[PDB]
Amino acid sequence: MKVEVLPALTDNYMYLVIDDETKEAAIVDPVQPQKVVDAARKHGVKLTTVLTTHHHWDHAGGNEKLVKLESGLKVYGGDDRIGALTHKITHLSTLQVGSLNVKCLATPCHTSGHICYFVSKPGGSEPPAVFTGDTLFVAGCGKFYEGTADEMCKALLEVLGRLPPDTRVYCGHEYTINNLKFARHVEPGNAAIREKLAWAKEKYSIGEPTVPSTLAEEFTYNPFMRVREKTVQQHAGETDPVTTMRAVRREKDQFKMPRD
Amino acid sequence: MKVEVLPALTDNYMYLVIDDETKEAAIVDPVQPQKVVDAARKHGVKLTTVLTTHHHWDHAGGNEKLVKLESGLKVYGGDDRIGALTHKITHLSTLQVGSLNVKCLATPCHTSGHICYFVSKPGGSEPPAVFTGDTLFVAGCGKFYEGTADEMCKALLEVLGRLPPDTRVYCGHEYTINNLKFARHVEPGNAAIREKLAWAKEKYSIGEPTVPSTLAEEFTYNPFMRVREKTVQQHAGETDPVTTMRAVRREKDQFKMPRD
Ligand SMILES: N[C@@H](CCC(=O)N[C@@H](CS[C@H](O)N(O)c1ccc(Br)cc1)C(=O)NCC(=O)O)C(=O)O
Ligand SMILES: N[C@@H](CCC(=O)N[C@@H](CS)C(=O)NCC(=O)O)C(=O)O
Ligand SMILES: [Zn+2]
Ligand SMILES: [Zn+2]
Ligand SMILES: [Zn+2]
Ligand SMILES: [Zn+2]
Repeated sequence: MKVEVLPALTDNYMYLVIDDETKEAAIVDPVQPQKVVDAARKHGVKLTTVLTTHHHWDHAGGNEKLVKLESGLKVYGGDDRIGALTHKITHLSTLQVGSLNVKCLATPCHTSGHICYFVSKPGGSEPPAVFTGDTLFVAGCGKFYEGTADEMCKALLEVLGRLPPDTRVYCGHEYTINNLKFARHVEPGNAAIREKLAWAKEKYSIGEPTVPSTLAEEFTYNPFMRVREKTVQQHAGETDPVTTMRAVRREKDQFKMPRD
Repeated sequence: MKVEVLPALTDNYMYLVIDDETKEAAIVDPVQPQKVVDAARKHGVKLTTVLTTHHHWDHAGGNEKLVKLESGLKVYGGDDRIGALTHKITHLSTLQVGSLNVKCLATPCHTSGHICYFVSKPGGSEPPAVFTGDTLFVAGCGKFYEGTADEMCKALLEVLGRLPPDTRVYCGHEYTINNLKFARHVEPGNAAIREKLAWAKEKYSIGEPTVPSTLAEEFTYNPFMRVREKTVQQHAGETDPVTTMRAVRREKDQFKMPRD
């Protein structure tokens, strides 16, 4: 399995997911379709499938155009608002991309039809990957546009959180530096936050993406994944994960980003 | 002048303003009209005038009923949505209650037609009074239902804030304890806030209202009157009074009130 990161717009990421065995490929959130076709031609792969994390235009807005550029595509998604949808899927729906297995995970909160895609190789030895859209970012999470704090706790701690620790996390946006500046405010004594922030500023300087991260890493530095940690609860002034999540998300929504 | 504080509903205040010379009186926000009639009869005065701060039902909901209990009343207000008006007034309109002088002050924000009434006795032998409805509370301010942060800054800092410092403040609700708990979160080092908080808890225990306060006192402990102070700006992460007002009011809107 190979994953190519394709920057789009100002700070979005699309992902070309290649099956090494058949050379069949999938594209996650193809908002700039000519870049998708250029990348598939560069790697000599056959695009067969579109995996759409949610209906927001910055993720699904290129679907109509892509199905006119390329024929025979199967467009997957969990919401009727998604453009050019052909296969409506739900929690635990499965499909194949060549030899790769894909499992759809419903993570409603940022939008009510959000789906994360868990991709693996049955019987293989390589680590799996999870395409998290605007549910889980590197050191952050999506704004709660169509959902509650309880729903984000379920998505992060029970659905994504119970996946293998070595799972590679490939999110919707390049928000890593600002997410870690907020994390550093929540937990001033956490060294993993500080070292990941120095690493992210170096990657931004050389023009390289900050994805993927891993689920084990998210549990060390992401305040929203750490709502069961006493430091985060004490910062929020709460004693359970749901009220803590609600408080930390409201605080980040109003936070002024420092310039360093 | 004599001001009789009359509790109404759950936490509203109505105010009987008596001219001791002529025995004539005005009533501010007469939501429970029979209580108003008994008080006037108890004090041996003739009700002549209604001063309405704004149209919300908890302030103006008794106006039409009151004019059916007592004939010949002059009912003042700055909004056509107020029931039973006889005299529509605006910024700097003047009138008399017996020998007392009344000046209307337009303070649009909580509602577009909100008016505060500044009452003074010719001479200077007693401190004046201002009836502020839901614009200025003891240690707080009204929600911005029909206005902006800039309008609340003008209402508090220029219109009300330029009145004599000894002016007594008679506001629409008994919100003082909760207002001071929020103020303590904004400025945890401010001694006037914690001292007023402890005093307000004692007044609540013995059943005495926390009104009137004075304009001088509000400048020491009200976070909305203190948007020009460096401590309040630092809490909000802002460097000017308008953006600070907007941030502090948004924060109070979703603030979880502590138990002590
Ligand atoms: N353009 C915005 C970007 C900032 C923003 O709010 N980003 C979203 C993901 S994108 C997004 O959600 N979106 O573009 C969108 C598109 C269509 C609709 Br309808 C609603 C939203 C988010 O969840 N951020 C995480 C955080 O702040 O911690 C701004 O005004 O700064
Ligand atoms: N959640 C509030 C709602 C009450 C409310 O909206 N009160 C109006 C006055 S009728 C207001 O402007 N309150 C000022 C504030 O919330 O600071 C409570 O019960 O304390
Ligand atoms: Zn989105
Ligand atoms: Zn997005
Ligand atoms: Zn009101
Ligand atoms: Zn009110």
